[PDB]
Amino acid sequence: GLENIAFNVVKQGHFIGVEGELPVAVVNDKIFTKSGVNDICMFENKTTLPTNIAFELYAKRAVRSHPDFKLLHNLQADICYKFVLWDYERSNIYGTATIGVCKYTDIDVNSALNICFDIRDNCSLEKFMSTPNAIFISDRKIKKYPCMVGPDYAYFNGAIIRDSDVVKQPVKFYLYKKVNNEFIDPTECIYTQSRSCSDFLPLSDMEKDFLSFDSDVFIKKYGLENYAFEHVVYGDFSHTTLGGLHLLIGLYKRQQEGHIIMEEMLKGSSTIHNYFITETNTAAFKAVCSVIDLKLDDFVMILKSQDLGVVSKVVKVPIDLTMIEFMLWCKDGQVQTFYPR
Amino acid sequence: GLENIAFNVVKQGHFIGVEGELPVAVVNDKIFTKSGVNDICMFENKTTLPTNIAFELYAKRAVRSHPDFKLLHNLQADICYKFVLWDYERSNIYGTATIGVCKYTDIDVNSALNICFDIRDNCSLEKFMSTPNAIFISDRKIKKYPCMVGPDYAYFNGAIIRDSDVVKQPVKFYLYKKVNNEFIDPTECIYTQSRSCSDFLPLSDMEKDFLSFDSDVFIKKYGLENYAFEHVVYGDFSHTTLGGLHLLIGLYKRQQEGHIIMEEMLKGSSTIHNYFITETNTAAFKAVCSVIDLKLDDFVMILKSQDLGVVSKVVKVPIDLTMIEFMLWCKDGQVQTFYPR
Amino acid sequence: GLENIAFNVVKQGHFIGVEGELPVAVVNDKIFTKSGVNDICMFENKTTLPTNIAFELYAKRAVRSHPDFKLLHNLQADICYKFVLWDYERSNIYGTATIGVCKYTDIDVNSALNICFDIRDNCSLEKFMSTPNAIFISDRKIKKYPCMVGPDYAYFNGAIIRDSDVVKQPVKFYLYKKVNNEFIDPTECIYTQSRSCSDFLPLSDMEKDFLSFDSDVFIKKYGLENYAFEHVVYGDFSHTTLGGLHLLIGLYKRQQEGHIIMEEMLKGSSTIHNYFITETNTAAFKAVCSVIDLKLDDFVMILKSQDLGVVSKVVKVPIDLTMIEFMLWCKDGQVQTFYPR
Amino acid sequence: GLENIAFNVVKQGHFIGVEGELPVAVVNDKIFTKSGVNDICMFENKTTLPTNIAFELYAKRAVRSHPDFKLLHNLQADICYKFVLWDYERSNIYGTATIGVCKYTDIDVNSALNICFDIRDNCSLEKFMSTPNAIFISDRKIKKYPCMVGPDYAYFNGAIIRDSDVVKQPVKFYLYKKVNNEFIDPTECIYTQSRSCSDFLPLSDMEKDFLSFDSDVFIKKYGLENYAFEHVVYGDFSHTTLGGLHLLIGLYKRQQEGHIIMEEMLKGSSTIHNYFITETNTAAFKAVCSVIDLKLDDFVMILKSQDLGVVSKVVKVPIDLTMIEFMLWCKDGQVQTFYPR
Amino acid sequence: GLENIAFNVVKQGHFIGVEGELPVAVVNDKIFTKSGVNDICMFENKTTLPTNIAFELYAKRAVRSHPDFKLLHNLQADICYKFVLWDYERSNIYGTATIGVCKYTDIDVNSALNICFDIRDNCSLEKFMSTPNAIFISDRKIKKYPCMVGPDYAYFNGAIIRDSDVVKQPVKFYLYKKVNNEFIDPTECIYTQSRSCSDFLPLSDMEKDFLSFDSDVFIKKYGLENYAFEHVVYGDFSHTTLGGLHLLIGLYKRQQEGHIIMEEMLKGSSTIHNYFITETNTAAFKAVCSVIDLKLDDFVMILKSQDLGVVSKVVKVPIDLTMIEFMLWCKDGQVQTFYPR
Amino acid sequence: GLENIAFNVVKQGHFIGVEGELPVAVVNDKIFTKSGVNDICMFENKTTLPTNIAFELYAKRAVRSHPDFKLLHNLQADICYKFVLWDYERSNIYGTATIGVCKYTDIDVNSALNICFDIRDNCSLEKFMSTPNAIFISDRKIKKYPCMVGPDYAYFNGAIIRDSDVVKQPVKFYLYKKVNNEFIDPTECIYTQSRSCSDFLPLSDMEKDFLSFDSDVFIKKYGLENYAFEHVVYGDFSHTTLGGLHLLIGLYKRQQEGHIIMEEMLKGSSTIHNYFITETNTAAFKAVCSVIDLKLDDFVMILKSQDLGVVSKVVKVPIDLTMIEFMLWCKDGQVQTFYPR
Repeated sequence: GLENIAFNVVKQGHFIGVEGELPVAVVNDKIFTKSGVNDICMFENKTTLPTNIAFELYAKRAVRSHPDFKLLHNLQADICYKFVLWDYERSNIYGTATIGVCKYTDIDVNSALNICFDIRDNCSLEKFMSTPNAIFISDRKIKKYPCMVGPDYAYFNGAIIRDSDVVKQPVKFYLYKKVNNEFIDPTECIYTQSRSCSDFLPLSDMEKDFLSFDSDVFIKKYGLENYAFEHVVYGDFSHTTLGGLHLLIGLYKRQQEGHIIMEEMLKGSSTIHNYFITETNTAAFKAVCSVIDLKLDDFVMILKSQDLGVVSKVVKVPIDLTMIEFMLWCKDGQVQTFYPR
Repeated sequence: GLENIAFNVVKQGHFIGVEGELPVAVVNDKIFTKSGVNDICMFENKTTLPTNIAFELYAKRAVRSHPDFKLLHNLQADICYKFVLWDYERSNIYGTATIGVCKYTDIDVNSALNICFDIRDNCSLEKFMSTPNAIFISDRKIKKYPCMVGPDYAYFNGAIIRDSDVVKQPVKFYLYKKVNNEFIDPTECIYTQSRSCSDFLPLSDMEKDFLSFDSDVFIKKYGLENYAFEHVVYGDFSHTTLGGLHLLIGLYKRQQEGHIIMEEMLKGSSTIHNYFITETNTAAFKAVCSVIDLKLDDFVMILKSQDLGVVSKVVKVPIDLTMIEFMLWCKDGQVQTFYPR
Repeated sequence: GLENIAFNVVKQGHFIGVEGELPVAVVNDKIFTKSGVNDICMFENKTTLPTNIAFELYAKRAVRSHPDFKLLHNLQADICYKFVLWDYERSNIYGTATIGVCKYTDIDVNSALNICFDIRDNCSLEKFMSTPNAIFISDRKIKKYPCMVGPDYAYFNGAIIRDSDVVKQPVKFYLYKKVNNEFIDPTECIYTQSRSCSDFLPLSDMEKDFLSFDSDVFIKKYGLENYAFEHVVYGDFSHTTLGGLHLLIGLYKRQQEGHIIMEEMLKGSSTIHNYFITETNTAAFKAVCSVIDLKLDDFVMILKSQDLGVVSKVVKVPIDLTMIEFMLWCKDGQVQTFYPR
Repeated sequence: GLENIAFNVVKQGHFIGVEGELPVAVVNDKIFTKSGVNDICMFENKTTLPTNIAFELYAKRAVRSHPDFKLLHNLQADICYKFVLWDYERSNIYGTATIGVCKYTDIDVNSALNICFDIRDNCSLEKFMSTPNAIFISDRKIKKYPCMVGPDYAYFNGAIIRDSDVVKQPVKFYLYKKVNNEFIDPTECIYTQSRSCSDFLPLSDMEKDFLSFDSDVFIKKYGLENYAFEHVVYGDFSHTTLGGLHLLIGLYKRQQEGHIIMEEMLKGSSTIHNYFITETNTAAFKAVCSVIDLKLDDFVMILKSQDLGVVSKVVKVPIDLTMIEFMLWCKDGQVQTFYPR
Repeated sequence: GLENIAFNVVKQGHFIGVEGELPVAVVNDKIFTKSGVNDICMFENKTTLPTNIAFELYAKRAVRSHPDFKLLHNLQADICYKFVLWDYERSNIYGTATIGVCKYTDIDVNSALNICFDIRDNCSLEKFMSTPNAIFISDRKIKKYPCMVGPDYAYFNGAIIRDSDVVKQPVKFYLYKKVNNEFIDPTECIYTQSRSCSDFLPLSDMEKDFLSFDSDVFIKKYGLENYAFEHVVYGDFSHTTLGGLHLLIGLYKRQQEGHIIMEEMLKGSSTIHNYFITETNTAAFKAVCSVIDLKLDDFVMILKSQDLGVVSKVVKVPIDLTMIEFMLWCKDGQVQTFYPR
Repeated sequence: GLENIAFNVVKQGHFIGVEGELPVAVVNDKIFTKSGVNDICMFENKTTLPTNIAFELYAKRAVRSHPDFKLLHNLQADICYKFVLWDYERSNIYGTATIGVCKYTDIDVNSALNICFDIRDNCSLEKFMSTPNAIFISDRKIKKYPCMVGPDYAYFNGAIIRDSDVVKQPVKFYLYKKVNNEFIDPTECIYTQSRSCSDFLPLSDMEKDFLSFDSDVFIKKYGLENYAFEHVVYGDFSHTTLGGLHLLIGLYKRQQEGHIIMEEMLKGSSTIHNYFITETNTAAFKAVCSVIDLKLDDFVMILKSQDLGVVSKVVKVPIDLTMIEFMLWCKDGQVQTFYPR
C-alpha cells in the first residue's frame, strides 16, 4: 500500500515492487513523507483522483517510450492493459480508469472499450489477438496484418525522442486496431511533429531556410507567390485581428523575436492546438488561432494540391491517424487563406 | 500501512495486526473504501492531523477502560507510552504526539515530559520505574508506593462506566506520579462525576430529593436556609443576566424542563465547564456560566465548612487531583453567591 | 485580531473587547486552539467567507433579541449598522457585508442600500434620522412617526421568545422604514408565527382543539364544512401525490404521528417554507408542498372572507409586512383547494 | 447545467427539466445560492465525486420506490439504465458511474457489466430484452419468465415502506436477471427485513412476545430450551467479551433499555451488518458482532432444521437472493452458539 | 451557466455569448472538463471567490487595452460598469464585486462607489455623465471637460503595450473623474513606466547610456556629482545593509549581472514596489528596498529641482495621478540620499 | 497575532515586532490581505502546518547567513533555539516544532533533542554551554573546544554565498556538538559544494578544464586513464541504462548541452541527491542516478587513494560531517565504476 509506494519512489525512483515502508502524510492535494526531522513533499495532485491514488498511478508510470498521446486519442484508445501512461505536461494519467494497476481504479477487463495493449508486456500480444475491440502497439511488424506505421518520433518520460541509429528505446512503432475482431486498414497519413515554442528543431532545408530568410526571398525561392504565405504561415500583425498564423513553424519563428504572448485554454498533446494570441507591438490579437505542426514541406505539398479556381472548399487531409479539415479560400487564382476548422 | 489498517478496521473492527489490504481513497478530510460497486466513507477527520494519520490513530485506539481525561490533564500527562487514547466526544486523540504507535507521529521516548504508562502493557511498569518524570495507571495497588485512588467511575469506548460487582473492565484505578524519580504523595481529594444533561443519574438520597422536590421543601429538609441554594444551585432566571446555576445537577434539573439553550465554546472532559446559557421564557442569559458536577452532598459539605462572617474569600478545594478555587461572597451571615474561577 | 478574538470567545463567551491572546490554527473550514496538551475545535465554518472571518463575525454576533429574520428580509434590509446578526439554524450571518464590525467585510456606510439601525446602539437613532433609505428597530415607540408594530415574539440566541410580563429582553419591536428620507406608512398585517415541528405550542383554543380532536368533530364545531379542511389543513395521504397540507399546525399534527419524512431544500426564516414530503404508510409524496405557519384562527378568518362562487382567484393578503398571494380554487360553492404561490 | 439544476431543486424540489437559472457558488464540499441578501447552503457533498456533479446526481435522483440496495448488490447490479438511485443514509449514489443521466459520469451502455433496467422508464423492458447480462425490476409479472419475487417492503425517499392495500408506490417487485441472454431461475429464499434500532416494528406474534416477555417465559413458550437463545438472541453481557447477540430483534430489544453503544464501521444496506458493541453496565464489548435482521420465526425455523448432534458445521441458507453461511457449534445435543460469517 | 462558459472558453477562447455545453467537474481550486476520455484542467483559482465564479469572471475578461491598474487604484476606482478587468500577474479581477457581468457577484448599480465607465461599452458615456461619483476612460477627448491625459503605454491581455503609429488597440487614454457631479482638475503629473526586470527597454539616450557606461563616466557626463547617484541609483553593496537602489533602471542594470535575489511580499501593479533584496556576493541585504520606475531623465529632473542647502525635506511629487512623497537628505551641499517613504 | 504579522510583513518586509494590523483572509492554503479594493495573496502553504502558522514561521525567518541545511541534518539537529530557519527551495521550516518563536508550535525547551544554538542570539552561548545535547553555530572559535570548521560557503536568504574579503554576513562557521555534556571531536572531513545545474561556477583549474576540454584531452592531461572517468564522471549514454554520471560537475557539463531531463523525487539540501534521468537523444535512462557535488580535485584525490587491485570494496569517506559510503569496482588494475550506495 501507500507507505510501500512511497518507499519505492524514494529508494528506487518509481514503483518496482520492492519491499519497505516510509511514513506518509496525505494533506489535501499533497503527499508528504517524514525524512529525518523534516516533512518532505513527494507529490502534488493535478488530477481529479484521490491524492493517494494519483500518486500511486504516477509512481506506476510505465517508464518506456510510446506514441505521442495525440495518436492514441485519435485511435480512440479508452484505457491501457496492465500499464498506465503518465502525461507530464498535464501531470495526469491518460484516461481515468485502469486495468491491473491500482485496485481502487482497476476495472474488470471488459469490455466494449478500445483497450490498448503493448507488446513489451507479457503475452499482451496473445491477449490483444483475442480481444474484439482493441489497439496494439509494437516495436516490430506482426506477420501480415494491416498496419499503421508510426512517425519518426516518440514520447518518453516527458520528452519527444527522434528516431535514429543510436536510440535505445523504440521510436518507430507499428500500430494495429481491431474494431469487431476485424483489422482496420486506413489510408496512409501524414504526421504532425509534436514540437513546441520551447523545443523546436527544423527537419528539412526548407524549414532551415524558413527560420532564417527574409520572407520575400523565401517565397520567391520556393514559388509560393500564389499561396498566401505571408498571411497563412508568416502571419499578419498590422490589423486589429491578428491574421493567419496557422503553422507552428511560423508561430515559432515569430515568438522567437520576443513580442508574443499566448494562452492555451485546453492544454495537452493534440493534432490541432488553439491559442489566444497577442502581438505586443501592434496589439494585434486573435481569441482562437488554430495551429498545426506539419513539416513545412508537407504543409506546402497540401497547398499545391489545391484547386485555386474555387472560392471556398473544405479540404480533407489524413493526419495523425484521423481526418483533419481545413478551410481553403481563394480569389483571382490565389489563396486568400487556409486554416483548420 | 494504510490499506492494511483499512482492512483491520473493516474486518476486525479496529487495528489488531492481522494481514490484508483494502483499496482506500483519501479525499480531503475523509476516508473511503471500495466495497462492491460503492465507495463507502469510513472516517471523518476532526483532527489537526493529516487525514490518513488521524484515521490510523483512531484504528489503533486503545480499547480498554481508563481514568477520565480530565484526570490525566490535571496530573499533567503529556503523552502515552505505547498506546493512544481516543476521545469520542472530540473525535480526536489525547495530546498530539505519540510513542510506539504510529511512525509519523512517534517521538523518541527520551525527553523530560510526563509520560503516562499502563499496567496492561507488558513491561510498562518496569519502564515507568526507570523513568524520572511520569504517571502510572493500574488496576491494582503496587506494593505500597504513595497512591492516588481514583473515583468510582472511568471512561470506556466513549461511555462513563460505574464501579460494581458486574463490571468486566477495571473502574477503580490506582494512579502514581513520579517527579525527579520520586513519587508524589496524594492530597486527599473530592471527585467531579463526569455526568451530563443527556446521561445523568443521581448518586445519593440528597441528589434524588433534589431532582424531584419543590425548592422550598428541599432547602428546609437539609437546613440550607443560609446558603443561597435558590441563586447558586436552582438558578435565578428572573433577571436580564442569568443568576448563579454553578452546579451541574441544578443545570440538568433545570434544562430537562425544556426551556434552556446551551453552547459550550470549548469542549472536552474537564473539572470545570463553561456554558453560554439562555432561558427561553425569560430571555435571561449568561455568556460564561461556570459549572462543576460535584456529588451534591459534597458541594453541601463544602459550604457548611465555611465562615459566613467574611464578605469575600477565595476558597481552595482539593478536587480531581488539583486545587480548585471558588469565590464565596457573603452578607449578614448568609451566602450571596458561590462560584468557581 | 484573530488570537485575541479566540481569547474573548474562550474566556468571555463571545467578543467584548477584553485583552488577551490564545494560539490558533486555521485548518480548512475549522478553527482550533491549543489548550493544555490538546488541540480543541472552536468553530466550523458553514459560510462562503474565509474561515477566520466567519469565526470573527460569529464572535462579534449581537447578543440581544431582535425581530425574526424574515421580517428583516421582507422590509428589504440589506445590511446592519455597527452590529451583525447571527442566524443559528444556518450558522451564518444575515447578509454578507458588514458595517463597523470587521475590517475585512466592512463596506463604507455611504451607498443607497437599506441600512438597518438599532436603538440599543448609541447614536443609531440620529444616524437613522439622517439617512434617506433605511430601517429602524426599537424597543419603544419613537414620538409619533408611522410605525409597524411587530408580533408577540422575537429571535434571541437561536430561540423564539414570546411576549410576557417575565421577559427580560424586549420582544415587542417598533419598526420604522424610510425611503427617500420619507417614512413608509404601515399596512395593517397578519403575522406568521415562526414555529416548527420540534418547537410548536398552540396559541388559541381553536389551535388546541385542532391538535387533539377527531377531524369530523372539529370541522363541525367551527363550521368548516364548506372549506375543505380535510384537503387543505389535515392533508390527504390517500393518493400518489400528497394532497394539500399547506398550514404548519396541520403538518406538525400529522408528523408527530411518526410517519412523515421532510426535506427542506432551502433553509432559513421565511414567511413561506417549501418541503419535499413523503408519508411512510401510503408512499404519498409531494416535491413542493408550500407551508405557512399562521395562527389557525387567522387562517380560518381569511377563508371565511372569500367568495365560494368564483372557480379561481389569486387572493392577496398582507402578512409579515409584505403582500402574500394564494390561489383559491372553488366548485359548487365549496373550496376545492387553497395554497400559497 | 449547474444553475439550471439549482433552479429546479429550489423551485420544483428536484430535477424535472424546467427552464430557469439561479446564481450558484461551489465552495469545497458545498453548494450555495444567492437568495435575497443571503448565501444559502443547498448541498453537502459526502461523495468521492466533484461537488457540482454529486449535487446533480442528487437532483436527478429517481423519486420512486425500488428494491432495497442490498438486493441490487446481491444480484450484482453494477449500474442503472437512464436513472440513478440515491442512498439517503450514505448521502451517495448506488455505484459510481451512470448511464444517460449526467454527461460527466455517463459511460457508454455497451460493456459486459450487469445493467439494471426498470419498467417505469419507457422502452427499458425491450432494451433489457436485447441485452445479454442484466437485471430487470418491475411492478408486474412479465409474461411467465423465471422470476424472483421480492419481499413485502421496499425503499422510498430514504424510508422503508411496507406492502398494504393503501400503498401508492409499488412495494412488490418482480425481479429478473439475465446472464448470456439467458434468464436465471430463482432459488426460493428468505428475506432480511431492513429494520433498525430507531425504526423497528414487530412482524409476527412470536416477535411481539419476544419484545415484551421475560426470557425464561418465552424460551419455554416456543420450545427453545435446546437452542441457546440466551446466548444467541438475548445476548450475554456477563463476560469481558459480549457473547452472542446475532439477531437484530435481540439487539433492538436490548439497546432500547438504554445501556448500549454501537459503532458501525461500514455503513449501508446489507444482508449482514457488523457492529462494535459495548454494554455500559458491565463493560462487555465485542469489536465485531455480526447481525442479521431476520423475521424471528424464520430464524427459529432454521435452527429447528438442524442436527444438534454435530459439534461443528457451516450451514448454508438462501437469503436476500444469495447464499448466506453461518457457523453452528453444538455440544451434548444443544446449541452452544450460531452466527453468520 | 457553468457548462456554457466552459464551452465558450474551449470553442471561442473566452466568453462571447455563444451557445453549447461541456461537462465540467469543480474540484477544490480547479476546474476540469471531460475531453474525450481525459479530464483536462481549464482553471486554477488564485482568488478568494468560489472557483466556479472566478472562472466565470476570467472567461469574461474584457479583452481590450486599458490603463495600467496602478492608475485606477490611484483614482480610487472601486468597481467597473458592465465589464471586468483581469490582472494576469495576480490571476484575479480588479476588485471583488461586479456590475452586469456575473449574477453571483453583481451588485446593484448603486452607489457611493467610484464607478469606472469605458467609452467602448454601449452608452457608458451617457451613464457616466449622469453619475455623481465616477471615472471615465476614453480613447478620445470629450468636449471641454478637465482631463487627465494618460501616459505613452497601456495594459493589454497581460502585457504592457507602447504607444506608436502601428498600435491597433488604443494606448493613449483620456481619463475623467467626477466626485460630486463635479469634474476633478489635477495638476499635471509625471508617470512611472510599468517595466520589470524581465521586460525592460530604455526610453532615452540617458537610459541607454546608463545601462552601458561605467558609473564614473555616466555621472561625469551628466553633471551628477552632487546627486549621490552611486548610492541612490547604482546602489551600494559593500555594507551589511544594502544601500540606496530606489530607481528601477538601477535595479534592472544590477540584477542583469546575475547576483541578485528579490522577494516581493505584496505583488501587483503599483506606483511604488518594495523588495526584500539580497546581493549574493557581498551578502548585502535590505528588508524593504522601495523602488520606483521613473524615466531616468524624469528622476534626474526631480533631483535637480531640490534645494541642496537643507538637511532633511519631504519632497512631494505628482506621479501616476497621486502625490508621492520622497525623503531627501543633504549635507555639505550634496544629496546623501533620496528615497520613497 | 495574525493581523499584526501581516502588517509587519507588508510594512517592514518580515516580522520585526512592530505594531499595527491589516485585514486578512485565511483561505485553504492561501493568505490574502485587503489592500485598497483588492484581495492580495501574501502566502501559499507548502507545509503540513496550519496555513496561518506556516505564514507566521515564514514571516519569522531568521534573516542572517547560516550553514547549509545538509550540515545540520548530518549533525542531527532536531530544533532551533529562539529562531527558525526557512528553506526556500522547499518553502518550509527546518523541522516541525519550535522554541520561543510561535506559541502554537513552541515546545518547552526540553530536552533529549539536539538543540541548535546560535551565537548571534542573546546568551545562546551560555545556554548551549549548559545544555547536555546540543549544536552550536558561531562566527568565531570558542576557546579551546574541539571544533568542526565549516566550508568556504554558506546559506543566506535562499542563495549560496561564498567566503571572501567582501562578505558582510558570516560565511566561515565554527560548529560544536555536545552529546552528553561531552564535546564531539570528529576526523577532519571534506565538503560538498551545494551547487546546482542552474547555479554552477567552477572552483579550480581542473574544474575549468573539465567544463571546456574534450574528454580524451582532459583524461590524458591529469593521468586519469585508469580511473574510468568516461563512465563515472562524463557519463555514458549509448546504452539502455544510462551509465555512471555520479559527480555533479559531470551532470552540469552534460545538461548544459541541452539534451537532459531529470526529476528529483525527494527534494532539498543533501549530501547525496538522486535523480531520475533521461538523455533525450539516445533515450538512455536511469531511475536512481546518485550524484554528489564534490570539488573535482577532491573527487579525484579520493579515487587515487584506492587500491585498484581489489574487485569490490566499500569505500568510506568523511564528508559533510558524516561518513558517506561509495561502492568501488575494479578489474585488470582499473576502476570499472565508483558510485554512492
